Amino acid sequence: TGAGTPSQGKKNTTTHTKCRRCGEKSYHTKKKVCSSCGFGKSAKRRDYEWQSKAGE
Amino acid sequence: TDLSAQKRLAADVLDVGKNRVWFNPERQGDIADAITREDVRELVDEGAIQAKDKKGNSRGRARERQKKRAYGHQKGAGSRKGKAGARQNSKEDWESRIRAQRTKLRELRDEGTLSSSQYRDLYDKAGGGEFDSVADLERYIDA
Amino acid sequence: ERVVTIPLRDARAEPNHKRADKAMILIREHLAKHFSVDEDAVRLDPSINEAAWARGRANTPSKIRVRAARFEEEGEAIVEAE
Amino acid sequence: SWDVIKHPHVTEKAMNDMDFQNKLQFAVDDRASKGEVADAVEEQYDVTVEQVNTQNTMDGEKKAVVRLSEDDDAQEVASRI
Amino acid sequence: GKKSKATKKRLAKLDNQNSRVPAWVMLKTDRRNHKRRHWRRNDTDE
RNA sequence: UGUCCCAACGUUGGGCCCGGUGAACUGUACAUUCCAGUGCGGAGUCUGGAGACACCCAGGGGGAAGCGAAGACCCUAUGGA
RNA sequence: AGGGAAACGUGAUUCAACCUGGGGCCCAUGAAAAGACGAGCAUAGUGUCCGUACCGAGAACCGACACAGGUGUCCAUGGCGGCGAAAGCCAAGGCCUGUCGGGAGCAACCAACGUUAGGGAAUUCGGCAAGUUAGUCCCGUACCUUCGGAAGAAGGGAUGCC
RNA sequence: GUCGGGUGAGAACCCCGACGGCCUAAUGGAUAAGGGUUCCUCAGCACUGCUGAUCAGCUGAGGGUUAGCCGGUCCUAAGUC
RNA sequence: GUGGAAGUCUGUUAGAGUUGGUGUCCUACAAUACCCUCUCGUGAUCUAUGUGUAGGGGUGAAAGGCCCAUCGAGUCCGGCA
RNA sequence: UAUGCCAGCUGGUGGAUUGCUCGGCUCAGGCGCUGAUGAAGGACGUGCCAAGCUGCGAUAAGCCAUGGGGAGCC
Ligand SMILES: [Cl-]
Ligand SMILES: [Cl-]
Ligand SMILES: [Mg+2]
Ligand SMILES: [Mg+2]
Ligand SMILES: [Mg+2]
Ligand SMILES: [Mg+2]
Ligand SMILES: [Mg+2]
Ligand SMILES: [Mg+2]
Ligand SMILES: [Mg+2]
Ligand SMILES: [Mg+2]
Ligand SMILES: [Mg+2]
Ligand SMILES: [Mg+2]
Ligand SMILES: [Mg+2]
Ligand SMILES: [Mg+2]
Ligand SMILES: [Mg+2]
Ligand SMILES: [Mg+2]
Ligand code: NA
Ligand code: NA
Ligand code: NA
Ligand code: NA
Ligand code: NA
Ligand code: NA
Ligand code: NA
Ligand code: NA
Ligand code: NA
Ligand code: NA
Ligand code: NA
Ligand SMILES: [Sr+2]
Ligand SMILES: [Sr+2]
Ligand SMILES: [Sr+2]
Ligand SMILES: [Sr+2]
Ligand SMILES: [Sr+2]
Ligand SMILES: [Sr+2]
Ligand SMILES: [Sr+2]
Ligand SMILES: [Sr+2]
Ligand SMILES: [Sr+2]
Ligand SMILES: [Sr+2]
Ligand SMILES: [Sr+2]
Ligand SMILES: [Sr+2]
Ligand SMILES: [Sr+2]
Ligand SMILES: [Sr+2]
Ligand SMILES: [Sr+2]
Ligand SMILES: [Sr+2]
Ligand SMILES: [Sr+2]
Ligand SMILES: [Sr+2]
Ligand SMILES: [Sr+2]
Ligand SMILES: [Sr+2]
Ligand SMILES: [Sr+2]
Ligand SMILES: [Sr+2]
Ligand SMILES: [Sr+2]
Ligand SMILES: [Sr+2]
Ligand SMILES: [Sr+2]
Ligand SMILES: [Sr+2]
Ligand SMILES: [Sr+2]
Ligand SMILES: [Sr+2]
Repeated sequence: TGAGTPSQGKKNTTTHTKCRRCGEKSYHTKKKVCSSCGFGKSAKRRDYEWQSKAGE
Repeated sequence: TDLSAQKRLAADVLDVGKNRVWFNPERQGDIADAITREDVRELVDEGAIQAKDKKGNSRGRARERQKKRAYGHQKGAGSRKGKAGARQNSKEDWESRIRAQRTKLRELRDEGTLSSSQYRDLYDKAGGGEFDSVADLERYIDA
Repeated sequence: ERVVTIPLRDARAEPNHKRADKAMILIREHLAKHFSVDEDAVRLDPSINEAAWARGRANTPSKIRVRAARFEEEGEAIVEAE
Repeated sequence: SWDVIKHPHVTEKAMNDMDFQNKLQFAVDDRASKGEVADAVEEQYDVTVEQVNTQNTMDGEKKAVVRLSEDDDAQEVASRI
Repeated sequence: GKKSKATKKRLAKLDNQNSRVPAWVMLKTDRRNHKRRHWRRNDTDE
């Protein structure tokens, strides 16, 4: 069984969903954590300096 | 004219598979005007829409064959496919035999012909597979 | 109008699982020729259709007697079994 | 403050319910309960509500099918709006 | 699947948005919905 | 026992012709070549001869050191893992 | 009551479901909790909130596609067949959308495949490929063996219909 | 698939009948996930559809999912916060 | 004779797998597909869903296998021009 | 003279060029905190017809007062 096309047919699990806090489809319904804004993980909003060029 | 929708409604009103409903060739125009289930029932009573009959497989050839086999024919070596134990379950056959032999022995006892002790000796022999059948048992009882 | 005998052996040139189809073509071509009319103007009564497909799509009869009439302002023919 | 009854739901299916089952159909606030729908209707048209069936629609609204008592006539009630 | 009431509201909105730009807007602006979606060719969120 | 001697005939789908639909690979230029030679020693294009009226259809692929991949082998880098 | 144009059956066999027992196995021991029963009856009232369409696949899902792939459950008792939930044929039901057609005894060549005299592995690294054998019953069965096996060894005979 | 016929400006492939076929653990019936209106009706053929199209999962416009007793909702499992 | 054990045998039952053809395909139906043959099919079995283990870390009946077409150290962005 | 070569002509295709600028880029001066009295952000609504943007919030492209403004506006 190839890792490619044939293995793609087994994918019918819902993980990432519309996030209550930020509105992005990043709320992982299994972990109950938003990979985009951090909801469910932290009160503070998920943010990182590497999201932009260092001097900008 | 396109009557596929009507075909679906007719199948439901006639309670039959769609492939069995017949629409009169000369009335496509009227049927095409049929919108409601009521319009369909109407055309059904007129006979413009009817249900073709479903077939059932004939069993005549099977019956003759069944008779031959019930009489013991058509079961020679060349007509068998399964193993012997598959054609007749052996444990099942032993259950048939042993039960027949025990019923026999039980009737002879209550009837008086056999004393509990004679009955016992025969019952344990039967259980040990001493008799091929009831007749075999009777023939034995007669010394 | 007259009765004609159509030979269908040329249907053997077509693959065997489709002889019936070819037969219906040879019939239209034979009539159109012999009644001097366009193939588009030849009408085959379903009776002829059932005759050629009697034994299924792969078994056409070697010949077939057909009764055809010729007429009208544009010139056309109508055929059927016999 | 949100109201209960939004507006009459007028469609062929609604008309039939009104002509054959003495039922009225309404678009109502999706937060309204079957009971709150019953009250609102009795207090807006002065009639007797017998049963209420609801459905959250694919249009984002809640639809209510309100059956009136035999003492009332849906056809006439709806005819005054 | 099984849709919650909120999921339903969102699907409903997406359906509504998926409509043509009214004819009169054409005239008024003297001459296209860029958010037109197809159930099959596209994929909504969630 | 068609693997072979040794190949034959046949069947179905293609292939071929017609309607419709309709891509891609590839393209420095020129280009009808062949035999020799020459040249960075493995040339359709240089030299000498030979041959060569233009275009088109089908074919099996001899050549374009054919197309497809900045050689995997080998070495080199005061390269990496 | 309903349903049926009508009749609007009766017995039987084999018996999925479902019910209830007996036996055997473990250096393996085969959930928990809410709840229910225990604990009667009449009448009346209340029972809100959310889901509910459709596809479920050789076009509705995932695979960039209306993709020959992938993707769970139940229908496991429709008829003949036979050991059979096997083959083959046929119902109920579904379909002609595993979606471009027209024409040429329709050439070469290719993919799948049928039949080949005599020789019979000479072919090839190699019997690769293809073929040979075949179901069931009876007879019969070697070396060897950890005594289980080897074994369907091998070899021989039978097989329809009435 | 074929012969007739229906509709239409237009019909090999949209519909009717007949004849001929295909599918039987599936090409039939009910569904889980997932999709999200793809469901039904009317009107359409510029787009989408391996050709055509009057057809459609396509385009325009409307319509459709009704529960004390079917799920959820309640309980706790591995385990999570 | 009974009994009915077995990481027991046959078996395209379901289901799981893949020895050979070095067949077909190789701008594919398909970025691992198709056909025939072949192996397993009461158990160290197969399978759905839920759930846990995370990057010098997992997971591994061990092939440097697998951890979303990527693994002798995933992916994303940043360091970074 | 067919297939065809080179250059041009008329017409396409294409969107270079020229001209234009409701957008950028950079500099300078001013100014500078918000939130449990629920912010910032998001979701969903809200229009006669309304898909997108903007505004607004069930009083939903808006309500009230004062000053400005003015014969138009939506
Ligand atoms: Cl017992
Ligand atoms: Cl449900
Ligand atoms: Mg229509
Ligand atoms: Mg036994
Ligand atoms: Mg055939
Ligand atoms: Mg409800
Ligand atoms: Mg709509
Ligand atoms: Mg080469
Ligand atoms: Mg290199
Ligand atoms: Mg090396
Ligand atoms: Mg190193
Ligand atoms: Mg297809
Ligand atoms: Mg021979
Ligand atoms: Mg040799
Ligand atoms: Mg072999
Ligand atoms: Mg699992
Ligand atoms: Na409304
Ligand atoms: Na989709
Ligand atoms: Na041969
Ligand atoms: Na060549
Ligand atoms: Na049977
Ligand atoms: Na077609
Ligand atoms: Na024993
Ligand atoms: Na293999
Ligand atoms: Na790493
Ligand atoms: Na400031
Ligand atoms: Na708008
Ligand atoms: Sr494996
Ligand atoms: Sr596969
Ligand atoms: Sr899955
Ligand atoms: Sr947390
Ligand atoms: Sr931060
Ligand atoms: Sr709607
Ligand atoms: Sr898709
Ligand atoms: Sr060629
Ligand atoms: Sr029984
Ligand atoms: Sr349903
Ligand atoms: Sr499939
Ligand atoms: Sr049938
Ligand atoms: Sr088509
Ligand atoms: Sr012969
Ligand atoms: Sr040999
Ligand atoms: Sr040899
Ligand atoms: Sr033998
Ligand atoms: Sr099915
Ligand atoms: Sr047209
Ligand atoms: Sr439809
Ligand atoms: Sr076994
Ligand atoms: Sr087996
Ligand atoms: Sr190989
Ligand atoms: Sr082969
Ligand atoms: Sr390959
Ligand atoms: Sr068994
Ligand atoms: Sr991978
Ligand atoms: Sr960088």
